Amino acid sequence: PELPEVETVRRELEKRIVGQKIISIEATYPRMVLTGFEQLKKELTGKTIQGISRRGKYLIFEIGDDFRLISHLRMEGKYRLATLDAPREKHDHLTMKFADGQLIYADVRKFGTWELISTDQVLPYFLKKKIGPEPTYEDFDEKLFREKLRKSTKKIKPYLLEQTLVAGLGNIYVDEVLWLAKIHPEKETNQLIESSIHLLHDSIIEILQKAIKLGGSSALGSTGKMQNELQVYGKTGEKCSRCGAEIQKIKVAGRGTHFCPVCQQK
DNA sequence: CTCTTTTTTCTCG
DNA sequence: GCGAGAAACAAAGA
Ligand SMILES: [Zn+2]
Repeated sequence: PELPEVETVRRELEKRIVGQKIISIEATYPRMVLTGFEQLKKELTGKTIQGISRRGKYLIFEIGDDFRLISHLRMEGKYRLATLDAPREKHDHLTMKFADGQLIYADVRKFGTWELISTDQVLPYFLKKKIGPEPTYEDFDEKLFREKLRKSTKKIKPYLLEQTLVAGLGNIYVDEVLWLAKIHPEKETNQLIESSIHLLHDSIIEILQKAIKLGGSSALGSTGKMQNELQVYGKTGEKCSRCGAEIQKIKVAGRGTHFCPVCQQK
């Protein structure tokens, strides 16, 4: 789950669970609640879900007057809305039970996290994480982006993955964006010229907007269509749609990295 | 059997 | 401060 998938889950949850009173909460893996599971159970039992927001790849449940449950799905987390009599599945860890169904969180690798904080702690929480701007025309200012790139000698793919230039890209969309903007993932950012930075900035907004519209790439979220539009990620050895070269895969700062060697000149 | 592969945040030098 | 590497964890493939 990168930002488009997290947004897809957000929208689905907004439609289905807003207004629901939480009747009980149970955990088979309480250690993934970083603020303390029994504390969360005591605070949130009986409260009503008022909204669901998102910041970068983080989901934010708005519960009761002043609670915010910040949920990160990391690599494999999945939510589903199930009947109250639904059978347990192996990697289910937490559930919020409502009167007419339950929201279950599963995560094979156990990396995902829940943290309960108050409303007035949300903005500080994200400042402390140093998360950069949302990828929208309004919030993602190209001028600061350009200045940050000009001053760094980091490589472009790992710098984009830091979430500090702009929030929301992970391995799939970083590789897709760099192919679309014709930039090689190992390019040192201080080597990018103004026109390439402008194409990169717009391509980040466009590609994530597109992915959100198509319901993300593939429980909640499972209906996505963006996977059918990927041009490079997981396409090793297939032909680039623009130039016909084979897509290559290399390792860049520990991550699998897919690119077209003609279109993305080193 | 071993090794590699698949978001965030740490240690190490 | 930096980058390289790895850990947190589970499972599948070679
Ligand atoms: Zn190409």
